[PDB]
Parts: sequence; C-alpha cells; structure tokens
Amino acid sequence: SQLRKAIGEMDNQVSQLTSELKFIKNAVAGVRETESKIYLLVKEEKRYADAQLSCQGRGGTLSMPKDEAANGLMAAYLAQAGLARVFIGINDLEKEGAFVYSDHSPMRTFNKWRSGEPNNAYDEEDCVEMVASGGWNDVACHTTMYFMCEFDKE
Amino acid sequence: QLRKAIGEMDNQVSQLTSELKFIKNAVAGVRETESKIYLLVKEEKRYADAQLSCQGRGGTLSMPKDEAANGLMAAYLAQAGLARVFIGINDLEKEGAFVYSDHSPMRTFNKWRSGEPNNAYDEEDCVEMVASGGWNDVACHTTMYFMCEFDKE
Amino acid sequence: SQLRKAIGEMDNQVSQLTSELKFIKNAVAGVRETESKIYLLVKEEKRYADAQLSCQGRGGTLSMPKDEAANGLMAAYLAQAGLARVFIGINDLEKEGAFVYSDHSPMRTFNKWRSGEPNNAYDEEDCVEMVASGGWNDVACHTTMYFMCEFDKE
Ligand SMILES: OC[C@H]1O[C@H](O[C@H]2[C@@H](O)[C@H](O)[C@@H](CO)O[C@@H]2O)[C@@H](O)[C@@H](O)[C@@H]1O
Ligand SMILES: OC[C@H]1O[C@H](O[C@H]2[C@@H](O)[C@H](O)[C@@H](CO)O[C@@H]2O)[C@@H](O)[C@@H](O)[C@@H]1O
Ligand SMILES: [Ca+2]
Ligand SMILES: [Ca+2]
Ligand SMILES: [Ca+2]
Ligand SMILES: [Ca+2]
Ligand SMILES: [Ca+2]
Ligand SMILES: [Ca+2]
Ligand SMILES: [Ca+2]
Ligand SMILES: [Ca+2]
Ligand SMILES: [Ca+2]
Repeated sequence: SQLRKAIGEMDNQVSQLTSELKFIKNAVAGVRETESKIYLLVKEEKRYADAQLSCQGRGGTLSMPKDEAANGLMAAYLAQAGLARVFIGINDLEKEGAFVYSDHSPMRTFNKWRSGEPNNAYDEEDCVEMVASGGWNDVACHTTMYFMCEFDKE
Repeated sequence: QLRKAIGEMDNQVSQLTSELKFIKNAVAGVRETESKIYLLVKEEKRYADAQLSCQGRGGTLSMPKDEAANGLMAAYLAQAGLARVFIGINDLEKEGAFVYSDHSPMRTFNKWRSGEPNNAYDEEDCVEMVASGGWNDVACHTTMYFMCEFDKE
Repeated sequence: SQLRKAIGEMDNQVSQLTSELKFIKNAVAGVRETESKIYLLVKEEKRYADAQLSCQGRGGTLSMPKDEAANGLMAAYLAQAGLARVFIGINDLEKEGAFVYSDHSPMRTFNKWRSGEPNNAYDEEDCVEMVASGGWNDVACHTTMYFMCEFDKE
C-alpha cells in the first residue's frame, strides 16, 4: 500500500488544483461561463475597432447576444462588476440602419434596444453598447469604454 | 506498467501545478501563504460593498490576526503602490469594541498607528491599512480599494 | 469498475484543467509562449529599475531578445497589444557604450537597433525601449512606460 497513498495524495493535488483554478476564474478574472460559451469583461477603455481587435487577439469576438439567456447573463455580469456601459458586438457600420453581429451574422427578431433606440444620434452612431439594465443603445464607434469578449469552447 | 503510468500522471500534475503557480504569482499577482490567499481588489467601494464583494468571491475582507499576515499585506500594498485599502476590522456593533470581519474578537496583537483608533468625529467605525502596514479607523462611507482573504479548506 | 470510473473522471478533470489553464494563459493574461519561454506585457507605466524589480518579483526579468525569433515574437506581441513602446532588458548602465542584457549576459552580434541607434542622446540614455516595428532605441532610464517580462520554464 505505497501506491495507494501516493494516488490518494494525487487525488488531493487534483482537487486542490480544481479549487484554486475555480478561484482564479471566479474571484480574480471574474469570468462567466455557459455550457457552450465563455464571457470575459475587459476593463480597458478602448474604441470599438480596437476592442474587436483585442477580443480577436484573445481568440474570440465582442459578445453577441443572439438570445435572451446570453443577454441576461451579460446583464448580470455587468451588474456584479458594477459598470454602466460596455461595448458589445453589434453595429451597422456597412449599411446604416441595417444592424449585424460582430461575426457578420445578420440581426434577427430578438433584440434588447432601449426605448427610442437605435436612433443614430447626430448621424454618427454605428456601434452598440450594453447598459446595466441589459438594454442596447447605439453609440459612436470612436467612443471609448470597457468591453466584453465572447469565446466558443471549440 | 502501472507505476510508470502513475509517474507520467505525476509529471502531468507537476506541470499543471507549476503553470498554475505561475498564473497565480506572475500574472494575477495574488499573495499566498501555506493556508491562505490574499487578493487586492482595485475598485473604489464603501466598506459594506467591499465586504459583499469579498463574500461574492467566497471570501471576506482581510483579517490580520498575526504579524506574518499583516506584514504580508503590507508588502502586497507596497508592490501595488497604494496608500490605503479597506481591511476586515470594525467596531460597528459596539463602539470601542473592535472585531474582525468574521466576528472573531480583537486580541492583544494590533498595528494601530500612533493615536489610533480615535473614532474621529464619532463617525469612524471601519478600518483601513496604510502603506506602512499600520491600521486606522475611518468612516465606513469612505470609498477606496480593498483586500480580500481566502481560506484553503 | 468503480475504480475505473473514478479514474476516468479524474482523467477528465486533468484534461479540463489543461484546457482551462490554457484559456487563462491565452485569453485572459494574453501572454506569449515559446517552447522554452513565456513573455508577459505589463501595462503599468514605470521606470526601468522599477520595471526590472517588478519582473523579478514575478520571478522573471525584463525581456531579452537574443535572437531574431524572440525579437519578432515580442514585436508581434507589441503590435497586437496596440502599443508604441515598452521597456526591455537591455542597458549600458555599468559601462557607457557597452550594452548588456538584464541577466548581465553581454551583447552579441545580433541586434535590432533603429537607424542611428544607440546614440546616448545628451549623455543620459542608458536604458533600452522596443518600438512597434520591433527596433531598439536607447532612452533615459528615468523615462516612464510599460514593460515586458520574460520567464524561463523551470
Ligand atoms: O453621453 C451622453 C449619453 O449618450 C448615450 O446616448 C446617446 C445616444 O446613443 C442616445 O440614443 C440618445 C438618446 O438619449 O442620447 C445620447 O445621444 C447614453 O448612453 C447616455 O448614458 C449618455 O450619458
Ligand atoms: O521622435 C523620434 C524618436 O524620439 C525618441 O528618441 C529620442 C532619442 O532616443 C533618439 O535617439 C533620437 C533620434 O533622433 O530622437 C529622440 O531624441 C523616442 O521616443 C522614439 O520612439 C521616437 O521615434
Ligand atoms: Ca452613422
Ligand atoms: Ca447608425
Ligand atoms: Ca443611440
Ligand atoms: Ca462611531
Ligand atoms: Ca469607532
Ligand atoms: Ca482615525
Ligand atoms: Ca550615459
Ligand atoms: Ca548609454
Ligand atoms: Ca536614442
């Protein structure tokens, strides 16, 4: 029974690592995870194109809320982090009025525009922000703020 | 046959432990004792908010119950280049009677600055740590960065 | 077959940790890794000596580009991170004109000095910066900017 205890201690090591890893994910990086996706808040004030490049560098894109569950998760994430606004992956940069997600997939029936939005304010708003409530608002791409990236587990 | 398989697994866990240790120390710049982990949160908050934030992370505001802990926190504060942070000490329930965040009572060990605690203007029921490592009572509604503490259960 | 499943599940745990660890390295910390080394950008404006101390506290040193591959990696890292300049581990602090790496190992034939560099401008330039292009330039040690640390895998 020499290997028995070596392996018991091994189990302990793996348990330990799992716990510390979970800690790093939750307490430090404050990440958010679904069954199929990971969501990450980056607390660096940037402009839209810079943000999309930063998300891409991390091997992801700006977050795309295509359904209620995602959007609600993002809203909760924003809530706990205690922020008013972040960039997300929606824009009508190519064709004004025609909004699309960061991956170029077209806009659909689901949305979360705040009342009166999108309003293309001063004909200079082609990017999209999410606010505390979870609602969307179009804003100027040259605006600078924090952002959220989205990752596929593939 | 099973021995070398186990050895190779040992190698894998060694590897993972090392990379994880790297992530903890070099990247996240956290601080670790044999039994505890300490984390600086650089978000300006009021005391109760800070404590809630620590709790949400499954911890509490840092409790320096001995010299080693306190000195560690002081060094951490030094490296981060900060003047003050909230820590887990208060006399919110009974004025003059200080306690740690986990409600465990105050002891002989302390690191009060000269003249502290002074309950300035009868509105100071929370505690800050400063660069030197000394303590000071301050108003709970004050807003600043804070330090959380985590047990390795 | 009770032990079989416990072992299978532990295996799953180790695979899982491997993936999540890789994620934390790449997506969160945005580090760059070679077979033998890890490179880390620190986004805190500091002076050379402070930067070196910070790297040391992390158990490393300021980055040392001793060959073309390293230097090019550092350059790409800088580029994507969207930075103009960072400190690196090169200086002639001890003996003017005689440049050395942070680990005190002497300068060699390989270099990436910009045109006209190093020029010891106003006899007050004893530290080295890397710029977007990947080129080197000597600068005053009292200058404040971001820096890059380098780590051995042992
Ligand atoms: O900075 C002013 C204001 O800008 C944001 O909203 C702008 C625009 O996108 C809205 O459609 C209209 C409607 O009120 O107002 C602004 O032009 C908001 O995010 C707001 O919080 C911000 O203060
Ligand atoms: O703007 C040119 C250059 O300025 C700074 O470099 C200084 C010095 O170190 C250089 O040797 C000389 C070359 O003429 O110029 C300056 O005095 C750096 O900030 C550099 O990035 C910049 O391109
Ligand atoms: Ca427009
Ligand atoms: Ca528009
Ligand atoms: Ca708008
Ligand atoms: Ca009081
Ligand atoms: Ca008091
Ligand atoms: Ca006081
Ligand atoms: Ca000189
Ligand atoms: Ca010089
Ligand atoms: Ca120069």
